[PDB]
Amino acid sequence: EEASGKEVEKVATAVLSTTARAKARAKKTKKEKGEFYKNKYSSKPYK
Amino acid sequence: KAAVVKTSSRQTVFLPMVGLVDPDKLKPNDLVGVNKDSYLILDTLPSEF
Amino acid sequence: TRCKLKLLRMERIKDHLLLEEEFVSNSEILKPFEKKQEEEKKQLEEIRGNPLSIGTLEEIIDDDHAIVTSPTMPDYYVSILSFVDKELLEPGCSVLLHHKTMSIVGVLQDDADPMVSVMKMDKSPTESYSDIGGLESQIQEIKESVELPLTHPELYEEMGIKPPKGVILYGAPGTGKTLLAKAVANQTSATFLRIVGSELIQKYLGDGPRLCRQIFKVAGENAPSIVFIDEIDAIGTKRYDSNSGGEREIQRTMLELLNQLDGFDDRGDVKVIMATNKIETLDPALIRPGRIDRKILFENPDLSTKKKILGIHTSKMNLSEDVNLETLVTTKDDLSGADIQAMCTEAGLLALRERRMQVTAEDFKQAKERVMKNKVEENLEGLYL
Amino acid sequence: KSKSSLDGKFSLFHTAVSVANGFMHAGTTDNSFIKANLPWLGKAQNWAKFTATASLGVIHKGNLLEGKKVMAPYLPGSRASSRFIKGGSLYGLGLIYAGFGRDTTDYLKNIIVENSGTSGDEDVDVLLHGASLGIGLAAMGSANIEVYEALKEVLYNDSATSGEAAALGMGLCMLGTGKPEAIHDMFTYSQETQHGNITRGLAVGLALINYGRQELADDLITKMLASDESLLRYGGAFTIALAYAGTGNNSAVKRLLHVAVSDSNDDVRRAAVIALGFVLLRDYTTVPRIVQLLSKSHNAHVRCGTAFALGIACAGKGLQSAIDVLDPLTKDPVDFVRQAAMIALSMILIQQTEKLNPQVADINKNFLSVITNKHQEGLAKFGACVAQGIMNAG
Amino acid sequence: NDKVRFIKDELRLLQEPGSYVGEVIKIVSDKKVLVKVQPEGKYIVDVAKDINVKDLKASQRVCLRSDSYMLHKVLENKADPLVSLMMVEKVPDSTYDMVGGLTKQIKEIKEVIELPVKHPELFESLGIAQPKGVILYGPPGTGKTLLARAVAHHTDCKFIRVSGAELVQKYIGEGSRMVRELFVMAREHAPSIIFMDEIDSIGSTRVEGSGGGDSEVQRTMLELLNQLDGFETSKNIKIIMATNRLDILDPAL
Amino acid sequence: AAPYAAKLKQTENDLKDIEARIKEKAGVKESDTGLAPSHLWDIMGDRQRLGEEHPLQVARCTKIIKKYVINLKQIAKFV
Amino acid sequence: RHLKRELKRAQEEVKRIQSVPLVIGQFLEPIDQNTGIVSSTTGMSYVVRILSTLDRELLKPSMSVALHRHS
Amino acid sequence: EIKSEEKKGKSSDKDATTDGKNDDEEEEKEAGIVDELAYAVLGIALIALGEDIGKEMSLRHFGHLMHYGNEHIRRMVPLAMGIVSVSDPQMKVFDTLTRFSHDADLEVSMNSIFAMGLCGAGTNNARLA
Ligand SMILES: Nc1ncnc2c1ncn2[C@@H]1O[C@H](COP(=O)(O)OP(=O)(O)NP(=O)(O)O)[C@@H](O)[C@H]1O
Ligand SMILES: Nc1ncnc2c1ncn2[C@@H]1O[C@H](COP(=O)(O)OP(=O)(O)NP(=O)(O)O)[C@@H](O)[C@H]1O
Ligand SMILES: [Mg+2]
Ligand SMILES: [Mg+2]
Repeated sequence: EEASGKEVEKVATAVLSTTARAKARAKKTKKEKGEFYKNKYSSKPYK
Repeated sequence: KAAVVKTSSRQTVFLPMVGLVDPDKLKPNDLVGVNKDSYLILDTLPSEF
Repeated sequence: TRCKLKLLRMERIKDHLLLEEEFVSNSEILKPFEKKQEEEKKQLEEIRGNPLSIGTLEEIIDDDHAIVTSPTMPDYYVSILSFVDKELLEPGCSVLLHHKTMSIVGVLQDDADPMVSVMKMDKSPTESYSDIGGLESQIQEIKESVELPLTHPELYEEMGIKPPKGVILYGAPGTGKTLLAKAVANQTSATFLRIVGSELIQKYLGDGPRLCRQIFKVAGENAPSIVFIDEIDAIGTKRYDSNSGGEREIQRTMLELLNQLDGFDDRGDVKVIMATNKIETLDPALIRPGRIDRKILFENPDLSTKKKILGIHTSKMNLSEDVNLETLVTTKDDLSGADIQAMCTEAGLLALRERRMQVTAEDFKQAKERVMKNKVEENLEGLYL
Repeated sequence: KSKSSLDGKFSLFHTAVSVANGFMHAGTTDNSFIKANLPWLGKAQNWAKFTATASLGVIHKGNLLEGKKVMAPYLPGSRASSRFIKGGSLYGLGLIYAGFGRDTTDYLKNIIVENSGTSGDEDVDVLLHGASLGIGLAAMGSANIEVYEALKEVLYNDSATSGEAAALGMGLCMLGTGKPEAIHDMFTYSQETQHGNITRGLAVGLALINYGRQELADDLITKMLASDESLLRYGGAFTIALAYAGTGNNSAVKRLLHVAVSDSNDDVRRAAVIALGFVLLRDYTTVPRIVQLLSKSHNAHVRCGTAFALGIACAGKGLQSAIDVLDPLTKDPVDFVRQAAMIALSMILIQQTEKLNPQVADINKNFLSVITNKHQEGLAKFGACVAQGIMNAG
Repeated sequence: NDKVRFIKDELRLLQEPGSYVGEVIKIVSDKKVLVKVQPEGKYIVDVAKDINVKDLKASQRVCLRSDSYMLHKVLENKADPLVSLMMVEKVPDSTYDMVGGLTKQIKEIKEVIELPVKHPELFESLGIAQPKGVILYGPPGTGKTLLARAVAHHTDCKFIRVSGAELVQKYIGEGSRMVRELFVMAREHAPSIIFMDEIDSIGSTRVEGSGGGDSEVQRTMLELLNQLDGFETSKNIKIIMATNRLDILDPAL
Repeated sequence: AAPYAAKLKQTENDLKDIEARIKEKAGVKESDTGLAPSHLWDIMGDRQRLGEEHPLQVARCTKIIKKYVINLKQIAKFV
Repeated sequence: RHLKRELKRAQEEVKRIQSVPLVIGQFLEPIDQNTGIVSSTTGMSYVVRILSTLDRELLKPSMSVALHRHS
Repeated sequence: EIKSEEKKGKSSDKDATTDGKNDDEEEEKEAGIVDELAYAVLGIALIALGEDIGKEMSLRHFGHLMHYGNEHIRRMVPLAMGIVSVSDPQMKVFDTLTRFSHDADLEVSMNSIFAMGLCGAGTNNARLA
């Protein structure tokens, strides 16, 4: 992704994570209330 | 020949007496001009009381 | 009871909500700077930079120049450069200077100083009125002079007489003078500044009058107002060093208070209350008599006064209710309410020695005799002839 | 990344993006970069603009036929807007045409004779610098004496910056010949020249020409090390490396270490570590155990050459031992020692799969965080752009 | 190899001229802090980049650079004259049986001192609230001094002798207000027994007079024990006074 | 009773949090004057800043001598 | 052997700094074993490096002390 | 004309924020009178960071928070508020504020006349103001 693609991605999550909890919580509650590193390459053929 | 000045800069400096300024003219508690960088008795000043 | 709970439930939906709103609103989509800030910011930095020397503003000359003093000893004929307008500045304020070239780059400090901290009190005092028991009449004299003109000047106008201004509280330790002042002020709900006199006097030269002038400025803005200057008696005619000095700095601070008392603005709507031993401790000079008007001589508690004051104290000592309020009064020798404070302390002191597990009727009675005995012992028999 | 973080008006930044990208798209023509980074491109000035035209030739390496064609508007005659374009295209041609055809050498040879007078005009100094690197590249291993003579005339003119380019260019053309007449003239001239860039150029050229020259460079090595100039000693050090390449020699190795300990100057100490990596290129096993000591050296320069030497030795298959020495160096405060460690690291693990080795992952993500920090110097980020560019280039 | 680095490195550190020491008075809304540089005047000067304004608190003593005065590191231990005084005085080793006899006084003193510190709640419950202090007086040579130090061992607090006027101190600022400032320093350095020895025989003329700036500085300290009530509510600062005679002592006591 | 008794304990932790977050509001933003029609002032300000005619020390004449003896406020004497 | 000569020369350098000219100050209290705070003759409070291998047993009791002038 | 649609959207939203608090504290429990007073001041600040424009609309309704809710305290807290709202744009905030301020006059309203006339003297920014 390199540095550019990362920076957008990261800020992008952060907005949505805060924004979900900031509204989802208040509505919902009252809705209701009322390895083989060493593993070489498998000996199987591959194309 | 030698002069003890107590400056208005609040420092005390033992300076070679300038030979141009006479030993006679000078006396204890004469008011005097003094060069601003290097401290030497530059000239003499009318005294103030 | 129930009502308290209600307030807690409301807080737990208010603060939780608030925290989250802030994050989303200030930044994210909306943006915290939203372009305009970014512009101001770039300019501000240029003009500035660290360090920045805090200053004191002596006078403004309308011509975009000012006369300032810094930490360093010589004064400066400086230029005002942008930011705070001349109007929005007040002389006597602490101001922001840029260090390389000293120009007024703003203000944010506003007499950032512990003195300001102590003086300001925007709410009304902790003491509500005639919780204090006895000297009723006395406290209903301080109310005639202070409180009554702020609440209604109408009555004074109609008589054809200036409202009284000022009271001077004087007399004796033990009468809870200081307390009465707080009491009267609370009813008024006057903005009640309060200061210790010891702060206004200090060794350093010329800081004293700055501070003193400021008290008077703050008070007039927030009129109707009471200024309570506590321990004016401190300053007195104490003179640090009797070789020389104490006849320079001290004298200058006293002067300033008086010059502003009547002032260049009419502050008849600023009452003053001075708590003091006597005016004879001070060099007398309290200017304008009718401008300090009525003076209040505290008598010490008498027989009826100390009943009420007693009643508070005995409720703290466990099981002293057994001994009738009246008969406690009778059996002891006439004494001041202060000496009740000494007596009440004596009861607990005796309970501690005994390892009296719970305070009893027997302790409170024993307490009287030892307390009375202390006072007689301390007295010196010179023999009435 | 390049456009967003790294600023194009600032020259040092622009060089780092141009070099990293040149490699990214290398070995096939690409105009994708020009288009994407077009506003960015207009910002360029001075030597940032020379590098901007020469970048094109790194990209356009291979596809030989269409190599000349794309460079057509930038050549002199067809360009005289900017001398940095005129000059950096000729360097640019020589990249494509490195070691390939001799039809190209011919063209460049004409341009040298035209300007071997006064390089005193301002345009001419820049032009002729690129021409001189250019023709050396194009003629690599030809052993064309015609080329060599042409770049002598630039030297003797004592052209300000083109003197260096010319001196290098001789040794690249006549690569590994050890022609003695060439050796004699260079060595002697380097004393006369008082200006250091020209001097550095000739020191390093003396080493190039004695490539694989073995024990017949022995005459040269004694003089250069004994030369009182630090400059000739610096190039002395790489004489040994290039001649005595491949098979470790015990003589060669003792000599290199001895010089590094004894000879106080700081460039010179640097030259011996980089130099050792050449002699022991195919026997890089015991190499970290040697250079273990040399990491700890106070000198900032010695730590730099330590980072690179390891790079160079194990530039092939990845070796885990080297990665360990190189981790402290990355976090050493001196800026360029940081830059060295990053470059060195990506060479070792060239084109190893990230899944195959977990370490590959962590190392990239460190380069990206550096650029994100503005707290890390101009240089440190310069290092980082370039280094990533190696990892996934072409 | 490692040793030579260290020697060289120290040399490189020393190079930096100055380097100072202030105290953060407050935090301001542009992300700067108002520092009182302790010998010099006040300066408003930014935080270091590394530490945020949330970390800092009011009255945090800080170190400072001198080439920009930007803050260096927070001081691990508060710079105050009081600290040094403790060092010298040392941990009490004296105990009750060092002094035999005067038996009455020995028993008695445990009640007055030991309990308000260890059990403030118990001392209050049986009795009421807590003292304003204790004044020791009697024949010189009683060994009143030896008694104060003995109790202090068992209490286990920092017994800081401050003998005399603090006009003797002249390290920074005037020594006058350092008297007053005692409250502040005792609070920070609790648990503390401030053993204020001062006979108050500096002049009978000012004991009986209205004159006397020594009397004024003394007075401002006494008031702090009853305005701030830092020592009273959470007792761990005992204000132990000692005068040779009860009758040469200032009458505000 | 008991479900709201334990809210009292909870609230205070939350009040604490609001107090530290105050500083967060205030940010790095200017709270100083310098906007509105006085933002026009700062472009000009820059140019006047480079100009050197200020600060100047305040001194005062103590004797006119047919030059002048000034006495500075640091107590330094100069003709 | 090469590093022995550097080491030796490294100590010599520190001796020049240690040498005259010097200025007297007064060591106050520690802030830390190896960094302390001092007051000069000029009333200025300097937070200063405690150079390696120096007195410690007595250094911490307020005691008179020397400070290199330029450092 | 297209414009009108946006503008409305905003202005009502601003008003409704303040209204829901007003409907709560006044109709329901006296406990909430203190909770909404404590919440209100921190809520101006949020809106000020988020919009310059949002601040001005909220300020007017804010002085009306006082009169409609009927706070416990008609003495101290309005006066404090009003000092701040001299600096800010709008002075229609003052007209709503005053109907709460009436109290037992020449205490609160002795302060009032003293404040307004001083600040008008202070900076004549507008005749309208
Ligand atoms: N009517 C009264 N008001 C208040 N306290 C009173 C009254 N009458 C008696 N007292 C007693 O006086 C005590 C407090 O007085 P105190 O605060 O020591 O004095 P002061 O007159 O302000 N003196 P100073 O110690 O010089 O500031 C109360 O706790 C009571 O025991
Ligand atoms: N009870 C004791 N037993 C033995 N020696 C004692 C005793 N009390 C005092 N001394 C000695 O007498 C000396 C003088 O007494 P000192 O310690 O000055 O007492 P103090 O009563 O606290 N004085 P002051 O504070 O001047 O009124 C001590 O240094 C001891 O050597
Ligand atoms: Mg009192
Ligand atoms: Mg003693």
